[PDB]
Amino acid sequence: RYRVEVEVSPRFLAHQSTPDEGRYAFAYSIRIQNAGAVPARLVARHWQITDGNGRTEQVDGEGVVGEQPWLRPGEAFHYTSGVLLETEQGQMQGHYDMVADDGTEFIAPIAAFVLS
Repeated sequence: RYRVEVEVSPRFLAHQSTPDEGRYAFAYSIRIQNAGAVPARLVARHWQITDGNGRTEQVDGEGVVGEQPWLRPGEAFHYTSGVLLETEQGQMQGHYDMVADDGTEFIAPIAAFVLS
């Protein structure tokens, strides 16, 4: 009864980034699709980004970009985000906290993609 698959596609931004000064800019799009039986919404988000040097940065905010979308079964939500990286390579994994209408609590892990 609880299922949510999210897909993210990053892309290098050479026109809006200067890697020569240690400034790499990657833009990624988020695709939240609800595959559970009961409607669910995203109330919180926590990204665990780890760079090629082992150091990692954790970020915690509300549901998504300041909104708590109520994804209904079969429906999906999508928005564009922007993050900056110190190097031209890196791996980012994270999860989304969601809640069913009945109050059941559960998170939606986000697959780990790489940037190059």
